[PDB]
Amino acid sequence: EPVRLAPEREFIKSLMAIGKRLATLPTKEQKTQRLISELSLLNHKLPARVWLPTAGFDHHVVRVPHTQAVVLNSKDKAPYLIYVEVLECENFDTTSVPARIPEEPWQEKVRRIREGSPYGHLPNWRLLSVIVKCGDDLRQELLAFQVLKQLQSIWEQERVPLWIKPYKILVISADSGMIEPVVNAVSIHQVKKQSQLSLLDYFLQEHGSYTTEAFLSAQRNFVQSCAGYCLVCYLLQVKDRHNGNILLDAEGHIIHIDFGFILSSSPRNLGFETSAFKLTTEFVDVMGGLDGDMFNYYKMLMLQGLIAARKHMDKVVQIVEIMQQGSQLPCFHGSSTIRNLKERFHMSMTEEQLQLLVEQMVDGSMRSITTKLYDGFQYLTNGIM
Ligand SMILES: [Mg+2]
Repeated sequence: EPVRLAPEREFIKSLMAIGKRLATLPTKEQKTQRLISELSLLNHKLPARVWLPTAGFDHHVVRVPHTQAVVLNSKDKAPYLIYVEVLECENFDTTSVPARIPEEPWQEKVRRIREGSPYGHLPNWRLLSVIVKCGDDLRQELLAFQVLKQLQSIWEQERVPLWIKPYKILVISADSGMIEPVVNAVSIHQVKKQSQLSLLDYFLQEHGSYTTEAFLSAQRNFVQSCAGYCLVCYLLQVKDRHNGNILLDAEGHIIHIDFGFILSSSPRNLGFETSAFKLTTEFVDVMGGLDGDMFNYYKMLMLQGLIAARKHMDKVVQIVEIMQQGSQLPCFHGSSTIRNLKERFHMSMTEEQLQLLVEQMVDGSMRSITTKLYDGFQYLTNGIM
């Protein structure tokens, strides 16, 4: 029997249809209750010869634990997060559909679902997640995803140990799609709110003291991820960066999410910023302060990462142009979007000039640091300090 597409279509469309019925309800509480009923229905039809395209490995969907889903706000087109149980197979075109079996860290959720699930005992059992957004255009997020993948490939090609975490995007319709969330990480906001610690203090408690391998490793990951996302934010002009859309994983990396405002997305800021990526006192303290080795490493990585990116600029630029041809999104605004993008690769600069540029940009990213208001007055008065 050949792989049929109608089952998959109807599966994807059922997840979308569920959102339309959620949209009829005013409050999260009510949407949540509705969602539980909806997912129960879904399981009548499972297991089936259907898949989550975001898995990136062959598998069949066996179960959607109806109690574990989450509505994410009270908006008219409110997204919802589902957990989806699958059984991995090697060969999908030749594997038959699994037989049915009768009836807050990620790690905890994986544990509780596995124990409640009739399939949880299977060695090929895997839990995936998706956020279904049945009334949002994700083509900009998809563009970002594509650019991030390309930069990752570039940095690997050029042996630059920058670290980012692209997260998978599916564009369904013009104003609908799905996202695989980054699961093994919590927002900085929440890390701070719960622990009531500074990031430095959190690392010292969570990983270890200054002389521990664990601290040094976490610090390295933080620096490598900060540098990666600094270049991402600059090249793509990602806006709206706050502690709610920066996550921290258990290894010490940061992960930026929600690339809503990118490139020429309105509104433009009026504060002469090079980037919306800002390097706070808290961040710098993690890196051992302004004259730390790890801060110097951060600036070296930014230089090498930018050297690498411009060496392969066309690969990045093509992705953007293809998207711009294919559709007219908010992030585009005629020829200038591409022009401005190309200029941010600084093709005309020598490496000495790039290094001076990186010092300037890094200094720029720290403008909001309180010390900077204190010790900047030589630029605003005839005093030399
Ligand atoms: Mg002066």
